Amino acid sequence: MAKTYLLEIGLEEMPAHVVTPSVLQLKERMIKFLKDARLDFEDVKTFSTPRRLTVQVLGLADKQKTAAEVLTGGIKDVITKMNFPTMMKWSTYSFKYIRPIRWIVSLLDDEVVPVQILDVAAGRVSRGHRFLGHDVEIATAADYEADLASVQVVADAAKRKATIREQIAALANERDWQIKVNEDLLEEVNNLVEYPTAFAGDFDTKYLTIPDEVLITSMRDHQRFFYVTDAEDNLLPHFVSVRNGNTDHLENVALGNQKVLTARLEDAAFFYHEDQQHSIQEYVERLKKVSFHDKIGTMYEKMQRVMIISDFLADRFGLTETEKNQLHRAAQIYKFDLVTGMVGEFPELQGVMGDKYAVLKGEDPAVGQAIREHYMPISADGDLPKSKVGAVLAIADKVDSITSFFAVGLTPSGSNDPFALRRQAFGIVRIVREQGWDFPIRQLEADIQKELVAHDATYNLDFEKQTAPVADFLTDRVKQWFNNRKIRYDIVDTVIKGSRQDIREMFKAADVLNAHQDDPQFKDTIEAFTRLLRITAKAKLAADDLTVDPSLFENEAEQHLYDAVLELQKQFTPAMSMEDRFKALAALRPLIVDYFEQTMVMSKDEKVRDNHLKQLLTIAQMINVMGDLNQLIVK
Amino acid sequence: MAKTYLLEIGLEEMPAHVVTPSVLQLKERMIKFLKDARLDFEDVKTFSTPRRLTVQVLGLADKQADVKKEVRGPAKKIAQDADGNWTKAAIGFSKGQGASTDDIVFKDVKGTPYVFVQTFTAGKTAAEVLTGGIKDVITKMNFPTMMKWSTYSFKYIRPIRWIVSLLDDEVVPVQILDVAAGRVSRGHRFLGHDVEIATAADYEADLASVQVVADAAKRKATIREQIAALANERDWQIKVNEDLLEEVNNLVEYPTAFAGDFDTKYLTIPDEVLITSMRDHQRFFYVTDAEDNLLPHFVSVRNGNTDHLENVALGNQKVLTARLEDAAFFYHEDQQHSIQEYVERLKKVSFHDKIGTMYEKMQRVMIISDFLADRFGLTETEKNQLHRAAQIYKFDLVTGMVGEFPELQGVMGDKYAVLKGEDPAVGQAIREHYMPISADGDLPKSKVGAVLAIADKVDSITSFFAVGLTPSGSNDPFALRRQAFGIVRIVREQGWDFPIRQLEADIQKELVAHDATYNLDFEKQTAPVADFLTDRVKQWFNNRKIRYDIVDTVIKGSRQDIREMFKAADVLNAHQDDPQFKDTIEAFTRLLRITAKAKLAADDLTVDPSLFENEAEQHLYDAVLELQKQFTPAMSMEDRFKALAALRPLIVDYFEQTMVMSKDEKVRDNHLKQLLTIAQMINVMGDLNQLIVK
Amino acid sequence: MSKKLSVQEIILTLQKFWSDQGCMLMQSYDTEKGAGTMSPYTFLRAIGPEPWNAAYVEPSRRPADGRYGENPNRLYQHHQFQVVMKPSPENVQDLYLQSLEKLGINPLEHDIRFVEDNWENPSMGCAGVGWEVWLDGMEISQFTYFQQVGGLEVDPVTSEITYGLERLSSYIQDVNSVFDLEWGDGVKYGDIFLEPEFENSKYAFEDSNEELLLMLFDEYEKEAKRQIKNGLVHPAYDYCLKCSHTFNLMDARGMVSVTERAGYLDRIRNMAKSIAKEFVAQREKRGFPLLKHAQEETK
Amino acid sequence: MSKKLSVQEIILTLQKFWSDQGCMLMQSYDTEKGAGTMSPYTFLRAIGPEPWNAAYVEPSRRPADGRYGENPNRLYQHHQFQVVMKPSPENVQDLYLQSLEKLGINPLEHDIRFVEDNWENPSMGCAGVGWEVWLDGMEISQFTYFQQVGGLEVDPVTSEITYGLERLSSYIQDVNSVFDLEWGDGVKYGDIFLEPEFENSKYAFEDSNEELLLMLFDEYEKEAKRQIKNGLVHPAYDYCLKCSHTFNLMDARGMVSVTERAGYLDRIRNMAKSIAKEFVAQREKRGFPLLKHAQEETK
Repeated sequence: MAKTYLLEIGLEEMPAHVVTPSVLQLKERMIKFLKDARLDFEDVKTFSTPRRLTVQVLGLADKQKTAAEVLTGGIKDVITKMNFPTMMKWSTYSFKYIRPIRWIVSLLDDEVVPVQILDVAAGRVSRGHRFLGHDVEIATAADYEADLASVQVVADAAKRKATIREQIAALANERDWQIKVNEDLLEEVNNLVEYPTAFAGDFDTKYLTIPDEVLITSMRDHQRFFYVTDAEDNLLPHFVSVRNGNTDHLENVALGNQKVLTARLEDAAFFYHEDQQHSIQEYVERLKKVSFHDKIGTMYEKMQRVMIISDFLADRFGLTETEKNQLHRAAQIYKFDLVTGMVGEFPELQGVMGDKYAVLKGEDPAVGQAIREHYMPISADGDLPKSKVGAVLAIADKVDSITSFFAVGLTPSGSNDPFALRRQAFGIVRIVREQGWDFPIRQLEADIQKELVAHDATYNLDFEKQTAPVADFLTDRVKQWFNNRKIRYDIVDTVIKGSRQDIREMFKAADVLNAHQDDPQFKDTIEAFTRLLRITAKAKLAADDLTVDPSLFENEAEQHLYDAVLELQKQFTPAMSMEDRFKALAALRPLIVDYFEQTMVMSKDEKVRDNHLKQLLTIAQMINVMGDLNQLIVK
Repeated sequence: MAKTYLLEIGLEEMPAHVVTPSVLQLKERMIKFLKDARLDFEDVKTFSTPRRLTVQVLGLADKQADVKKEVRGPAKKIAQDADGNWTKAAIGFSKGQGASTDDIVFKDVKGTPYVFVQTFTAGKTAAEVLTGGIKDVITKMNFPTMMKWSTYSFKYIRPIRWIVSLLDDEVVPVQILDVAAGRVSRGHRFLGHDVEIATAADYEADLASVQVVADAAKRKATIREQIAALANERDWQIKVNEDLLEEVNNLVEYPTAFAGDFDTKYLTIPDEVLITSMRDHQRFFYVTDAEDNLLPHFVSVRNGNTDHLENVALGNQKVLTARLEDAAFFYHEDQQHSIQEYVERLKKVSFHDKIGTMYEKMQRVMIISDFLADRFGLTETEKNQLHRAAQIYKFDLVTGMVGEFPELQGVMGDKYAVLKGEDPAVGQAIREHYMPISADGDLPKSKVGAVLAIADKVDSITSFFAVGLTPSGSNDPFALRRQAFGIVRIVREQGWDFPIRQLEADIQKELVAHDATYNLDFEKQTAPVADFLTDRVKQWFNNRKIRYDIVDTVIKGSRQDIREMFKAADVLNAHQDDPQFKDTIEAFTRLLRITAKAKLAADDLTVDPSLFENEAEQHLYDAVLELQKQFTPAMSMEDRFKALAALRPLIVDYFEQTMVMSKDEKVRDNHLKQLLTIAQMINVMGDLNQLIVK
Repeated sequence: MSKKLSVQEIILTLQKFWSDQGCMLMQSYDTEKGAGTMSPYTFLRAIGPEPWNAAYVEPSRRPADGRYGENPNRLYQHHQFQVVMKPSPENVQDLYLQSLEKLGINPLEHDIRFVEDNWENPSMGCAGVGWEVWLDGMEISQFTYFQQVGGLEVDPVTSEITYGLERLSSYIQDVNSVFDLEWGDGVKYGDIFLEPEFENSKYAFEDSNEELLLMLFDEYEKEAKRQIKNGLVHPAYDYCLKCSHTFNLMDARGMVSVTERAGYLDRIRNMAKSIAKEFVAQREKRGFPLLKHAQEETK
Repeated sequence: MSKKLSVQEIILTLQKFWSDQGCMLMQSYDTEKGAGTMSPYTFLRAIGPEPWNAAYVEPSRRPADGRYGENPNRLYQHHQFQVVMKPSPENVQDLYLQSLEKLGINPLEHDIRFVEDNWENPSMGCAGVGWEVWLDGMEISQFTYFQQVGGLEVDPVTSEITYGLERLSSYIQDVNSVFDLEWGDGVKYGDIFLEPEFENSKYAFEDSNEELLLMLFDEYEKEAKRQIKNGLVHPAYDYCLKCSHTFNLMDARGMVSVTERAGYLDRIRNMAKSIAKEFVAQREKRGFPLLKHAQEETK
């Protein structure tokens, strides 16, 4: 029979940002159980409140053995074998769980399916809302949600979140406010209450003197309030949250929350008007005490190193005089705001406050934009700098960080990345893709060491011996980026195992090869190139005299392939798009195949064999721009 | 009318040792007020409770003594004419005194009749003088302890809670800083309550209602009566101390005597320890039997009724049994260690910084005691036992019994040494070297203990003056005056030749011989001891009624021997009547006064007979020679006195014939030699110039 | 209007209610600390299999929180109320709600959040999982199941509730400053603690003796290790508390970089782990008296 | 038959009564001392003209009184109850009687005596006059008017009542050992503090480091003097309390001769006297808030 079974675990209150996936895992386990226990069903609905996870199996067939005993055996393990970021030791037991287990509801339409865990057996009695509600019996598996609605709990997470959203729209439309809701913020809120009632509070207009970033940080990040703006996007002195109650004494709770937020806001105003006191040179000099790390040294000398790096990057990258001067100034002062109490209370707001303070002191706003952006990206899916100066600044910052932190041997591990250096490298790669620059990660060792010897040699013993492994760490991050975009492993191992080790070359070659891989004329080309590289790898020539002599040629395919190679080198240049490069190289595949058909390179005359190997190694060197194409498997 | 006043200051609870003297001082202050405020009354009864001090003045004459002045004027012949009328002068003298001629009375003065005008200049009534005297009486009192209230720093025995000031039924209103005086008294803190008083006589009666016995005599009578009732009811022989009764009497307001028992196992410990614990610390009356053997029972008094008596008894039993278990542990652990352990540990206990440790004190006292047995004439066994005791006499100080009961020092040393297979006489000597316990107290019954105590206290005083720790007139931090007093008492009770003149040399001498670590300025610092000890002997003599002049005569002897002074003083306080004695005293006073102003070298007194002018010089010289042929430190005092004095006819014939103040230097020097030899011989008994002849 | 509870009354009501739940009313441990978790009635008593139900007030001196007496929520010393129950009863949240009800707080009239905070104290090796109880947007409590105290697996599990007396009182008494608090018999918290705030602030910031602090820490560590060596747990733990407060004083003085901070915490971690080891060893040396007598009390 | 009152209930009853008598429920100061006199709520608060009404329990650690858990009334650590009222009310003995009656003790069924004892603490320069209150021959209280605290004349007069909680609990529970004392909810005092008593005894007698105590005291005194120089009253007072406890441990170790005992007392006495100087100077430098509040409370 297509009966309906009901399983609710009632717990202590759980962290919001993980409540939903846990019940999703439970759905998964229940479904997997039913497949593994060879059961049929129509649906599995889930219910989540901060105190309970519930599954409802609709249309459950009644035999695999009968349903009751299969559930008895399986449900205990279903509950136990669920997985969490954290698990906890309860009263006398080493049994670890996300939160200790308080009650269990296991009902087969009207039947009590006993499945017993610790001190709490399984019964048909559920607990209602923790403040407004009481415990309640459960009659039928279908009635569950309705019955909970009596005890003033919204079990359906989707319906509860919708309810909060509807109240949000009601408040936005009643006071002509523009409430802007965040989705992880709403996710937290939805999984923090069981019977919601949205509310709004006000705060004093004098605090509107301050930048919106501090206010939104306070509200959203700490009090989890939704800042109120107008149509013109001006920030209004109001905030919104949701109470875990009804509309009883809503005014008093709102007043208490206003009091708390106003405490935080007064702290912020004090920090603002206290940080305003000092001039920029004072912060710069005080930065000498701030060590960037134990074994590295201070943040001020780090800023000097980044300043030199930024000057070189402006030179190499081609920026106008104004851009170069602004970049130099920013690299001079971009990290000063790190020594402030404003960031001491708001760790999230670091960097941006430097932009606001320096711009406030009558400086150039582009410098402030770079200061705001040298933290960007803020996450793995975060935003990238909108200005050249900020991108260059962040790249230089992370370059210094990774070089030094590998000079200290702190290479991040599989689960431990103490300094987000993996994220820093990932951000560098993402920015490079967005901007497209020629980037030798091959010779940066010599560049960094060389230039520190030139200017400041205190940071100079084993600092490029540890910078060679960094090039492969950046490479691993690029490979993981490609595997995030599903690219074939052989394309990966080809663009990765390149001699150039240039980021833009890797990206462009991978894009071109992901495009042309569906053409019929592709496989033959690949075979020819692979064959060529296989023959060229063991040549005993100095790769500086590869001049090909047409007089040592036996047939004409050698002569004209040599002419084609020459005219390709006369066109193949460093200022060429990847698609043109590949098309031109591939176009010669009939030439290479008829070359090998006609010209046998395994020659009983040494000098001619050397000449032919030169003619082949020139193309091999041109190929190695794209990488090690022998690492493409075509089938 | 003769009135009755009632003044009780009710306080917080007072220490017993000041309750009676405080009420006696209140009597004295009231009396000083009454006399200076010229008041007469019949009686003043006193009442004291641990919470109040009360005087009750019966028969108070309602006025300060009015000035009934009697002023004399002109004679009757001048005040009255022949016609008997008043002369105008008898009118003027009466008018000036503020009276008339009617108030004139004729009173005879050496056979002449003078007028007298008794001007009754009235004095003062009770209320106002009471106000003034209450203030001044309150201000002055002095106490061992001190007091302080909120904003009214003032030193007192105890904080003042209520004041009752009643004149037969009339209220004397007077407020002290914030506390008024009213007719309300407070009963027992537990059984009673406040109560008003109608009349000053009723006071005692009303306290009886709220069950407080203000009469100290009645309280003690009832307490002792109930103690005797229990003694005759349980066949006990309670031995009560009187000072304990003083404490208990001045600690309670409504008594109920009671007895508790304790475990017979505690009879394993010394009876001295049991009596000390109970009596001195828990203030219990130990119970003896008919044969006077100590019973494992105790008696105390509750400041309460006979309700739930056994519960209080059990509380006292708990406290006593706790102390007794502590005592049993201390006893049975002190027995475990050997004597050498205590002896060696005594090295750490410094007797003082500049003196040293108590172990070194035992060494010095050991040498001193051996030397004292030598000089005093003690037997071989007595000397050996004394040496052993001085070896070990201070060990008991590092026992747990002395750590818990400091009083039981010496006694425990005897107990343990007797237990440790030592000589019981040695332990008794250890017990006795602490004696005497006060100025009025027991002395050692044994020669060994007497010598030990003398040597110990001698070392103590010699060292404490060797370090400059001289006490002042009212301050004696080390009770050294009591040690010297005991020295005198023991020497008198034993009667030994003890000259403080040469003890300096003896002590230094023998320390040089044995242990010179105590040998630098220790006879220069015993010279002021030769200047000491005299005042203590003088203080005892003035305690024994002896004429100050007899004291100052026997004291100023050259020998400075204590027993020599004792016997000479006995002789001279015995002769208050001999006829040829007064003449001797007069002659000797003249001779000594004349010799005091001789400026010759007192080491060169050889007398040259060729410088003689008459023959009485020769006869006196012959008498002096044949007396010196006997005169030695080897004669009883009366022998010296009689031998010197009997030749007073020779002395008088010398002074009559030979004029001593000679204008020839060598002749006067010869006279001064012949006289200063006699002065030196006399000064053995001392300075007879301190005799008043009557 | 109804009366807000004085600090006095808050302490009395909490103590009486938890006594109604069989907790023991210990007194604050006599050593300078930064939280009541480090008192032996919480720390040492929560390890081993011996049951322990206590509740006690504790002054917590946090030098880094000294504000010279102007900031009215950050203080050199604030006071916590510690509830520590072992083994944890399943009604611990119910009893916590009942306690808030006894404090004059109607749950029907207010919004309360259990926002998970995996509590950690690295110096003593204390680890715990639980919530920060937020009241009307204001954090008022720390409610935690302990999991690893002094590096040791905790059996039985100990529940802890930390009431923040300063913020709790400021909310309940509806004052905008912690120094405006009716402490007891109408006397303001400022009237007492205004001088300690300024004086200790200057002590921790601009007046402490640096080389003195260094020698004090080193000698305390030497002595605590020596005392553990013989097996004197509590005096060595006291010296460990002295080391922790010494580190707090130096770190607030401005002497400890991030480098040497970790080393100090490692040394304190080793000290606390060894102390816990020896304490459990000695309680096993005593047959666990608390187990015997508490089981005897249940019947 | 009736249930005897546990330490929990005894302390609660005393605290309730004194709260009803206008006392404030302060906490025991978090430092090792030897009596409740040395908490600033007793010591520092008794000088100056500012009124003060407090009541708190206080652990008294007297190293010389530790007995390794054999003697069940004299311990290394006992609990005192300090009541401190300034100025002393003239009905103070009435309040003391009401409190003892609140403990369920009828004076009609028991004997209570006030035996004069000249209270003195020379190291702290504290002088006081009052009684040792004996119940059925056993001293259960120390009731004292202060006269000279820290060498200074006391204005107004301060009353203090010190209850010996261990002896009182043993009496009311009618037990002959403190290790059978019911602390709270039936849990035995022995099962809790038997290990601390033995451990502290062995530390104070046979394991503490002598030179450590010497150097620690001397450095503590140097630091207290430094704080006095700048005027940091409470930190210097804490260092003085630690100095005194170190001195107590030295005397229990067998390190202080009778000679230098007086010298150490002189140094500690000057420490306390200078602290009193700085404290009164600063409090009169701040206009005396408690006088303002007394004016407010009278009106």
